[PDB]
Amino acid sequence: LEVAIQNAKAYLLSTSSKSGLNLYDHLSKVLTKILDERPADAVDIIENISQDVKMAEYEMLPAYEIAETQKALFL
Amino acid sequence: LEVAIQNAKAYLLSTSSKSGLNLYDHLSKVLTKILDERPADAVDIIENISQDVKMAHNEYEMLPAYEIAETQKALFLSLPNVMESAYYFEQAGVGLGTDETYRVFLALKQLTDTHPIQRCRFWGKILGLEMNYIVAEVEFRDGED
Amino acid sequence: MDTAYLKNCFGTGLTQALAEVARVRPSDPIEYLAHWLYHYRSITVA
Amino acid sequence: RDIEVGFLPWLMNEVEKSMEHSMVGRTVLDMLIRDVVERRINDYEH
Amino acid sequence: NLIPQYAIAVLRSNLWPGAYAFSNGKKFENFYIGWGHKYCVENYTPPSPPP
Amino acid sequence: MDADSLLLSLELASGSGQGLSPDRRASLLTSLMLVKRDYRFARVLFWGRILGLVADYYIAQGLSEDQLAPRKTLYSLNCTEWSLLPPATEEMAMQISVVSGRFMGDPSHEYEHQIKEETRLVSIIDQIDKAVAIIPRGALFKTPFGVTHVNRTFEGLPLSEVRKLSSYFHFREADFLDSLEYDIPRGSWSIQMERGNALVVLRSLLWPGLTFYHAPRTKNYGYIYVGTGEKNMDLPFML
Amino acid sequence: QDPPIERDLYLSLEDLFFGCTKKIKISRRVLNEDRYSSTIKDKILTIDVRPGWRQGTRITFEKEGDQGPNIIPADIIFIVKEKLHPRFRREHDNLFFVYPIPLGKALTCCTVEVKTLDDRLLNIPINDIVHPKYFKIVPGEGMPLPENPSKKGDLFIFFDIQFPTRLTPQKKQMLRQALLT
Amino acid sequence: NLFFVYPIPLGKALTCCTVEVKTLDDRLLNIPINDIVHPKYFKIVPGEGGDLFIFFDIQFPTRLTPQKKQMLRQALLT
Amino acid sequence: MPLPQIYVEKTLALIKPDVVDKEEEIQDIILGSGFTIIQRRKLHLSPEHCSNFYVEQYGKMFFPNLTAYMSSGPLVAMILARHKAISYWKELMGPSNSLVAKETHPDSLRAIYGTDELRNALHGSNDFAASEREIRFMFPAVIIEPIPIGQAAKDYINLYVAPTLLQGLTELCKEKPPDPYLWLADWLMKNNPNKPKLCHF
Repeated sequence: LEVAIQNAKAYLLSTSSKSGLNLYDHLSKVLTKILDERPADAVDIIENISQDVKMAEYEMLPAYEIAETQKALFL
Repeated sequence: LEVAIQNAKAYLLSTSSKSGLNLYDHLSKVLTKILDERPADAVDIIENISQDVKMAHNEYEMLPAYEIAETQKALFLSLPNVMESAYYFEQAGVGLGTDETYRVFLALKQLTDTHPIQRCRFWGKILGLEMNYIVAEVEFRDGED
Repeated sequence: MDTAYLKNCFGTGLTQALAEVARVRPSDPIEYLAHWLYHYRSITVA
Repeated sequence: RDIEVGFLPWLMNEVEKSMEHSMVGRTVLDMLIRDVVERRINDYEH
Repeated sequence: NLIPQYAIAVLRSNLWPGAYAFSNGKKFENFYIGWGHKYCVENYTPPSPPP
Repeated sequence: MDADSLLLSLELASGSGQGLSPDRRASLLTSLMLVKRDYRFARVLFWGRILGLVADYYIAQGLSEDQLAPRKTLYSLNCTEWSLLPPATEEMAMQISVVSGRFMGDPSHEYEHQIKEETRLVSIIDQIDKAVAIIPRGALFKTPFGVTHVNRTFEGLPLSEVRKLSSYFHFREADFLDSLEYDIPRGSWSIQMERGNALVVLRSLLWPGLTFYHAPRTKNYGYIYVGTGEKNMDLPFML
Repeated sequence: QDPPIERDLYLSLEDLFFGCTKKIKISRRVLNEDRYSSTIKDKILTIDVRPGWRQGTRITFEKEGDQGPNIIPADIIFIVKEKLHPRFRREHDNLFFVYPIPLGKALTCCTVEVKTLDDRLLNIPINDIVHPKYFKIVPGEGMPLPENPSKKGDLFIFFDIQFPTRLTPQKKQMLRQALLT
Repeated sequence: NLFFVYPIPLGKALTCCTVEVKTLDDRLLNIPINDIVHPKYFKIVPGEGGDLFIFFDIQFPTRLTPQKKQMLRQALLT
Repeated sequence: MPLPQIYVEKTLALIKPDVVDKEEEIQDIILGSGFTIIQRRKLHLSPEHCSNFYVEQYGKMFFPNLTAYMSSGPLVAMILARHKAISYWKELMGPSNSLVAKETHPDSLRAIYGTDELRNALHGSNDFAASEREIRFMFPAVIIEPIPIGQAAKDYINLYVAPTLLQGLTELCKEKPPDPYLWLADWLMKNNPNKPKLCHF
């Protein structure tokens, strides 16, 4: 029924204070990341896209340091 | 708009080859369990709702790699030393590396074991549009096949 | 009464089992019903 | 005798209500799909 | 072993794991890579304290 | 390690240096293609090498759809003829404890301490797989169907939690597996890096000879054990 | 009450491995209500074979036809016999494989190429000594249990040793050093 | 019909030799073996017992050496 | 059917065993035209499985040669979704009798990939109910629209399932075993009206 449509839309439109976003926009962004042409095995990764959209230098500088030490080998 | 709607739904009704479920029916069961019992934190329970939904003579296909694994079995079952030449190939930034030139050397060994060849050295490679060419110089002892 | 016994025994599990029986229609719905009863056992026990 | 008046019509009513809930979940998912596709069409082309 | 006419003899010390020596035999090279330990058939018994 | 890492020649680049030959690289590529053909495994990995006295042991393992299933390990000597090893029991595990000595080769060899050589190989394989097999964080996803699948959206391990040691699991029955911080004794893993931050090298010290490569930004992982075939109980004396 | 018929029907080993549906014709000795034809309206009965049944499971069509003055006939459509497979011969939850061998090759690290019912080329080595009364244990493969399709049975590999017959006495003279010493 | 089973080893099986099938009546004889023995094979000896029959049981060795094995391969697989 | 719902119809595309080795080119044709792949099954059609699949045609027409033809090799079955999938699949597929279809519809699939009547190039569903029956027989537990809401499914259970469920729940009350899911599952696998009795040994 259309009254059940409006009640379920109001239920999906209800926000949460612990996250600041509702279920409707979260599933809309999940479907936005789904509907680009991924290969058709997104059933296992429908969770991981929800953590990816829920989530959305100094640890790498040792590689820079050994690259500093390594450049004198051929110069 | 309706064609894109049906294409997006056919995207969502496509069955995965690993779990055997569709994304549309999984999200339908997730939304049904959400609309059945409604907690306050609707977003953060989407992990456990999707995990709880997941609780509830097909032939095997031969690859072409199976066929080339059939053909390359016999490689492992009067030549010059191809391997030092292949080591000297790589210093010029040239050649097949190690694996492809070793399969070349094994095919050279099979060719030398098949035909009475005095000198069977690797001539080189000719690049093609659909298939490669592996060329070997052959010098026969008696001049026959 | 036995009606309260069948009320408290399965309830929503048998409701969902007959819901997917009415939703997915196999060649034998009795075998699929028993298989989903076994699967509902394995869900509600573990 | 007791099942034909008791547990079985209540089971059919609960099965119809559960299929109503599954149908309303499917159509609000389809409404979400329609909103997503319409917003993507109106936004990516402009 | 597949093509034995151009093979090289690979020595392999079992007293020192990771220790190798090589042919053609006209020249040779020696190479070691391991944990720098001598293999024992039993476990490492500790050296006894002096009497 | 899969055949993809056999293509890149990553055993030598891990730094263990016992390594593999292009002989055995091409032989494992074609023969593990055969192993994936004849036995219907989901994935086939070259397990590694057991160091011999008259012949060299080459070991590979096959896995089913369940990633934590008991594997059907295989052995080969001339690197083409792969043959199925039997599964290991505990009765064969405590049988081979009275034999202390190097792996010889020629699998019909008999130990006077009878005890067959193949039983020693299989029990040693189950001991290494139960002890020092390695799976990183997020590489395996526990499906709610009861089976384990490869996580195909596995982003590689960031550089902050490479050195904890709480980001590496075991490839057996128990973030649902047991971590490396509960291994007995503590500090029994050689924590190392390659040139730059391009590869993380883990070497087992309870079994000297297993090396675990891990590129921190891509989905590249796997364990190869090439080494003596012995569990050193001398390891507390070493540290 | 007439006794039911017991038809011996043969199924192959791969059919019992996979569980294929079978279509079997039946007898036509049931009188209709119109008293003009003896053919039952259910000519072929739909069955479903589970993977890994026993040699002789009884499948009963209870109250089939329901025709007669005091006779309710039944049809035992399954007396599960098995065809002579050229490779495997089954047993209760087990398969034995009989594989021919030469005496100079039996003593080796053997190569037993086992082509199973799943079209899998199993390679099983023999590294123990080979008695005439010798068998091996290959767990994890066989026909599955009728209660558990997912978990499988056991393979036993038996050997038929053929002694050579055309040895000239030089190989007998040095076979005196090849077995006795 | 009187018959017995002799457990001949595999070393004396494939080689021509003499075997001692002693009868239970009159202490005879050292009948030699001429052909290569099969597991399903018998000889015929005249007499009374109803004639005597000999069945041969083959005893296999258990432990072998690699050189012993290779020279057995030159014995048998050639 | 109504405004806030949609009707994504389905059809079955069958790849005959003569043309299964050429599957990539015809797959390019069917994907490039607009039809989508839902799930592809590589199935060996048994002779005892082809008859139950073809009760609609083979059950009234005598044609055992096609039944032997479907068991001669592999068979690929796929589900298609498209706007006007039946009409566009009939237009791209063309009519049968490929000897005549080589001259009447030269751009059709049967004109290129087909040889004769019995050695057909493909097979497609004609009606929507026939499509539903074909999809429900070949493919696993997937949902085909419309969902029969209301009194349609209640009549299906009340004349297909619930007599057996009433007879099961009648014997389940007397006596009362603990954990009655065992008793209900054993009753349904034992007292099955559509499946015969099983006696293991």
